[PDB]
Amino acid sequence: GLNFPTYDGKDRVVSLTEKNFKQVLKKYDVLCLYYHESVSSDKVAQKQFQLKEIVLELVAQVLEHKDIGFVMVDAKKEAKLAKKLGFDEEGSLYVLKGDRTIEFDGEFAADVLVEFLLDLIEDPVEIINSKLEVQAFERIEDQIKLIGFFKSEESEYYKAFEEAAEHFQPYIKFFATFDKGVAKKLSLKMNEVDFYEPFMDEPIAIPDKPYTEEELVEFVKEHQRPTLRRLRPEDMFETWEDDLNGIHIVAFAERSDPDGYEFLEILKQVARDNTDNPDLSIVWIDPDDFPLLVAYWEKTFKIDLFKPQIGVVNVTDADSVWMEIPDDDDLPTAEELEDWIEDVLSGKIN
Amino acid sequence: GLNFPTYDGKDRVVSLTEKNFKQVLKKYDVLCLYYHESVSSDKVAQKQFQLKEIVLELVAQVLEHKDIGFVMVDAKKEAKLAKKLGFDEEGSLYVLKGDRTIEFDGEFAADVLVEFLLDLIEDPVEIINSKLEVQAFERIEDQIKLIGFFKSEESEYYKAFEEAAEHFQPYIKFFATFDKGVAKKLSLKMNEVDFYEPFMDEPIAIPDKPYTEEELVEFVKEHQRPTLRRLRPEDMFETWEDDLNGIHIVAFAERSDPDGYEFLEILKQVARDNTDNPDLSIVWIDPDDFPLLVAYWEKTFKIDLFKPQIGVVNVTDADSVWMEIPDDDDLPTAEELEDWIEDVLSGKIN
Repeated sequence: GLNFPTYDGKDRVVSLTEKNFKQVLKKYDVLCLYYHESVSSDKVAQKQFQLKEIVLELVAQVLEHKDIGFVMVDAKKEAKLAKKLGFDEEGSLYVLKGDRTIEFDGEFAADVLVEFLLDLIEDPVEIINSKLEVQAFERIEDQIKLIGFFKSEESEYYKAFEEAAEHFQPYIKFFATFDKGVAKKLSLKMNEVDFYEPFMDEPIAIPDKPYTEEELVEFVKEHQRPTLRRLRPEDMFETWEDDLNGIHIVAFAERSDPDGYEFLEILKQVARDNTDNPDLSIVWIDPDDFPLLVAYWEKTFKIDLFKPQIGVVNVTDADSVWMEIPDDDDLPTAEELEDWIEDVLSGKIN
Repeated sequence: GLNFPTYDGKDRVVSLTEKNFKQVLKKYDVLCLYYHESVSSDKVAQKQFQLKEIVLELVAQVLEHKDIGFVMVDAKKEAKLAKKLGFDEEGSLYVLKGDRTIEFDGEFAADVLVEFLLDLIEDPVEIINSKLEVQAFERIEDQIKLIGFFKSEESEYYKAFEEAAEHFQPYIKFFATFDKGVAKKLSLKMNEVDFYEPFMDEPIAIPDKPYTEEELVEFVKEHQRPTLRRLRPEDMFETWEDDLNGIHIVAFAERSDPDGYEFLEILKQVARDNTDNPDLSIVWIDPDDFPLLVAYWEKTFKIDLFKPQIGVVNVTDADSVWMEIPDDDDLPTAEELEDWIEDVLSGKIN
C-alpha cells in the first residue's frame, strides 16, 4: 500500500526542448531546471551526472504533487533555448517562480532540495498573530530574519516589504504582523522593520521608516554578512564564495559535545563584541551536519574535528593556519580569541 | 567539477566473484556487500539499483581512507558465494565484520551509511575508565545500553560480553568498566551487567550473575523490544517490520517544537507505567528526522505533523487511525493517554 519514498525507478525529470518548452513552462507553477552538458561515455562524467540525475528523480517523487517541475537542459544540444532562458554556466540548478530565478547553491542532496523547494513554494512573508507564532519566530537564531509591523495585508508599506522579501527567498526570513499586541511585545512601531542578525540578541532597526522596496532591499544587501554565520546546507556554496578578504576564518564546534557547545557560547561573545567590524566574519561548521566532508576537512586541514577548532583558511591556494594552540591545548575565551583573530595578519601579510 | 568535494565519478565498488573472493576477504576489515537481483530485464528497476549503486559509490569514496571494502555480489552470476556468504534476500546490503554478518535495514542514504559503517569499524565495547566519563554514559536516553563491571579485559567475563556485543552492533550500545569507583556509581557488583531500556528510570539487572555470551544474547533478545522506541534512519525498516500484532502505535512529536517536547515527556511517562504491557510498543517518529517521509505522509497522512499526535497505523491493511477529532491543541494528560491506548490495544481501536 506504497509506504516510504524509496525511489520508484520511474522517469519524472524530462528534458526541455523548444518542442515542449511552451507547454512545460505553462503547466507548472515552480519549475526547477538543471542546466548541464554530459561528455560522451566518459564513464566518470556519466557517473558524475548519474548522481545528480537520481537526486532529481527522488526530489521529483517526493514532491510529485505539490507542482514544481523538474527538467533537464543540455549545453551542446538545446544551447540557444538556454541562453533564451538566462543560463550562464554549466552545472547549475535554477528554479523559476515569482518570476525570478533563484540560483540554488547548496548541497546536491534530495533532503536539502526538498526543503529548499518546499520554501520557495510558500509565499515570501510569514505573518504572526499568536503566542506560539511570536514564540516560534523568537526561536530562530541562526538565520537572518526581518520582521515588520503593518496596518493591513493591504498596507502599501506592507506590500513594499513583501516585494523586498522576494529578492531574498528562501535564504532570508521576512515576517509581518498586524496585531497590535504582538508588536508591543516584539517592540515594533507602525511600518517599522527590525533586522535580526544571527546569534546577536538585539535587532537593529532599519532606519527612517516607512520604507521603500528598494530601501529595504539595499539594507538587507548591506547587512547580509553576519559576524558569525553557520555553514548551512541550503546555501553552503554561496557562503563558501562570500570571501571576507581572500580568506575565511573558519571555526568548528559540535553544539552537543560540551567542549563544542561551550566553545560556541564564547564564539557568539566575540561575535557580539566585534559586530561593527567589517573584516571579521566567522563561519561555524557544526561537524555533525557534514559527515562526508568531516573526513575530508579533518585530513586536508591537520586538525581533529571531533574537538573544537578555529583557524584561517584561504579559499584559493588551499592551505590553512589553524589555531591549533599548537600542542592541542584546552582553552579559549573571548579576550584570547579576539586577540588571535585580531592577529591573523601576523599569521599572514607582514 | 570544482567545489569542496562532490563525487568524482570514479569506480570503487567492485564486483565479487570466487575468482577474487579470497583476495578481497583477506584484504579488508569490514566488507560491505550489496546482494542484488540481476542486470536490466525491465529498465525502471535498473533505475532503483542505480540509486543503490550511486550511493555505494559515494559512501566508498568518502570512506576510502577506511578499512572497509565495497563490493557487489550478484545473485545470478555468483550463487556459490552468496550461499557460502549466506545471502538469500536479494536487494540487501550486508556487512561482514569477523565471523558476524550484519544486515543494513535502514534508510539507504550515503550519510546514514557513512554513520553506520564508521560505528561498525569501531570496537564494540566502549570502556568507561572514570566517573567523568560516567556522566556522559548517562547522556543516552533513547537507546538500549548495557554496562558491565568486570575485573579487566583479560577476564573470561569481559571476553564473553565483548562477544555478546558483536551480535548486536551498531544498534545496541555496550559499555564496560573495570574501575571500582565507576562501578559503585553505576551500582554494579563484580561481573554484573545492566540493561537500560529506552526512556525508563532504572535498569533491569541481567539476573544470574555471571554470564556467558549466549546467556547475554538471550537476555537482550528477550528484552530488546522497548515500549517507547525511537524511529531512527539506521534501522527504520527493521523497526517497521517488527509489528505489535499487525499494528503500530505511531507517535509524532518534534522534540524542539516545545509542545512536541512536552507531549514527548508525557509519552515517556505513560510508557514508563505501561512498560509491563507486552503488546504495547509506541514508535515515536521525530518528524524533523524524516523529511522526504513527512512529504509522503503529507499525502496519505492528512494529519498535521508540526503538531503532536499518536495513532494506529496498520501495517497489514495500509490504513491508519489517529487521536481524536475532537482532540485539538489541548495537549493530553498522561492519564488521558493511557486511556486512549487501552481500547485500541486491547479492544477495537475506534
